[PDB]
Amino acid sequence: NMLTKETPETFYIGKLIICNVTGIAHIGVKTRLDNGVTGFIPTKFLSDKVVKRPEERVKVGMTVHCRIMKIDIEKFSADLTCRTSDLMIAHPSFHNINFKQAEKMMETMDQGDVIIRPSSKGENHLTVTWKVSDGIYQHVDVRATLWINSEEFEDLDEIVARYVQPMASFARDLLNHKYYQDCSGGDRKKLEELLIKTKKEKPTFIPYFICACKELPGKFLLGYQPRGKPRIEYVTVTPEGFRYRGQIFPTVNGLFRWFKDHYQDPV
Amino acid sequence: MFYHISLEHEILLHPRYFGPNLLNTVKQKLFTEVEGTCTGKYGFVIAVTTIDNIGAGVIQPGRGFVLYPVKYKAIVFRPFKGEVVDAVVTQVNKVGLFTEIGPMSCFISRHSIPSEMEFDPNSNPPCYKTMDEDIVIQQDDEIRLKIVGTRVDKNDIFAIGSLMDDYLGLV
Amino acid sequence: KRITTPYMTKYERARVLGTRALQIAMCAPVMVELEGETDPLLIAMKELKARKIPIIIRRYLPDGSYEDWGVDELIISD
Amino acid sequence: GATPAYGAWSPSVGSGMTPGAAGFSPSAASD
Amino acid sequence: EEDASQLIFPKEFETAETLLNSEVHMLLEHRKQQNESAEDEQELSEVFMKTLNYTARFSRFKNRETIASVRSLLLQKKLHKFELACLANLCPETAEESKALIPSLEGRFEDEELQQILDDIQTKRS
Repeated sequence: NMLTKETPETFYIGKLIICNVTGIAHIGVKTRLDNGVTGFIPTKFLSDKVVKRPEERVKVGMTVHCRIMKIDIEKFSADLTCRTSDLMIAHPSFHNINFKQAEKMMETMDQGDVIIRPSSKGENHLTVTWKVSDGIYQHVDVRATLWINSEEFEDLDEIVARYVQPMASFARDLLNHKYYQDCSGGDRKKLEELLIKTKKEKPTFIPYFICACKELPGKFLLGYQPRGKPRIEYVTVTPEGFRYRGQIFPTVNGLFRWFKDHYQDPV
Repeated sequence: MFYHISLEHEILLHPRYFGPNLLNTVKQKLFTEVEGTCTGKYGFVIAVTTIDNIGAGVIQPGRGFVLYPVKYKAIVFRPFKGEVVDAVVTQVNKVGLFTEIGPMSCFISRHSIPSEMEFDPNSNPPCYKTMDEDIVIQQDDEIRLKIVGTRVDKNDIFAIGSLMDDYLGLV
Repeated sequence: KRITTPYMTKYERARVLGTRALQIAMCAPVMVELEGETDPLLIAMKELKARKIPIIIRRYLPDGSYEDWGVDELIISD
Repeated sequence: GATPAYGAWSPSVGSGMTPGAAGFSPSAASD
Repeated sequence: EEDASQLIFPKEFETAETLLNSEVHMLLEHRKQQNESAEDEQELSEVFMKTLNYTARFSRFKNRETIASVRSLLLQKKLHKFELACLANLCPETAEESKALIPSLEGRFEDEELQQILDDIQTKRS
């Protein structure tokens, strides 16, 4: 105490005491402590007795933090533990990730499983991705400019239940449609030939189909053949409902009921 | 005395702050710039209640910084000479008394205090009493005073009190 | 009731391009998708072509009045 | 970024002319 | 030259809006209530805390309607704005004390005319 100025009373068990290992006599690493105490780390601190000296557990030459479980400042001892442990349907997941690697863990979950992950454009931003279809995923980049407040950051259990769950249900409603198809992600070059190949079998009856694109998720393709000339008309799925011709319907069936009474005009 | 006046100020915004939160960032910068400061013209400012409008940002030539001459509706505390307020005594010393007029601290000497209020150094709590020991004045007491002077120590107001006029003590 | 010409003069176009380039060089958000370029001046030119520059020009009149014109409002010369 | 806004796009509607007669299928009930 | 006793102030301060202790107290309380919410925000400074604990010890009345009534019954008179804060804050007992503290009241009004106002102010206190 008079010379070192650091007695064992100050150092208590459990408190993390830095033991700077500067040298080893036989197996352990006996170094100096912060308070000028000879910190001798035995083989038990490193787990090496008849093998190479502990270098990964005890920093040789530098200071290595370890749990202080021995007060031997006056006796030239330092019982510092080298080990880190010594110091001591609609499944919303979490992620404490990049974009390319994230896609490898999206095709396993079924439709409706929403996952929240950080953004990759700025700061204090988040992106909500919800399963839309086989390979189609909408990456809502919340600052899909979804304006929200800052209090929602504390609790994130309602943003998806207020804007993703109803939208997800509405999107899934179209998946079970009678006349539904994919055609390799719904490419513009493959969805046009079908309309002309299906009319020859029934020139009188003019059926219809529905498909979602892959390059621009969230934009379904509702095509029809008024005559021998194709036509395309997109439609957006809003959180409250849909957006067809500018109108917003409350229910999914409302759009269908309103569509079958307006396509007869010459346009 | 606290007052509610309309002030104006301009703050340069670095281009990194451009984006959907431009107005929010301007407001945030305004809040942390004109709260708690002091000036010799309008006096000590407490805080800001609301903002009137945001001026048109005039981008400077050859510099990305843009200035916004915002006009905010904030309150101000500018005590004048002769005013009478009600403060609380913080400490009692033989050299003089110390009080706290909100964001400002005044000081009264023994000379200003009448001869009836003597010293009590023998007692542990420094206090002043009279011969009969009827009236007692100590710390943490709502004692009034008169602002007979003003001073601004580089945006730090420090006025001076007095205790000569009658009816200045316990209400 | 604006009476100034509805076309962008060369001086204004040059100054707007320069100012936008300077702002971009000072780590400011862009208003167009980058196809893989880095020169701020090229980005400013692309934004001007795309009519997304967040700047409005204040043309002062001899009398003293002024008119606020937006880049996405008047026609661009080049 | 490589993930720009997708819901902010304005869906452009296509124009045309098709002087056809009324001979298509009826509507249905919303139930 | 600046002496509030003789009713003189700079031009900028002449067009100011007077504030009472209860009014500033409730304004700061509401500001604190708004600021404490909306997490990820810079917390209050020592200035706000000291002003709060300073104005809270002189709140003659907490009800806002009391503030409204005491300002309404006072503005009807012919006194200047400066006389609206000190007299409404100190709340003297008798007209003599008010006249002594504020030298402007000396000869500006009668004795009973000010005594009735002081009694009304005292009664309005909670």
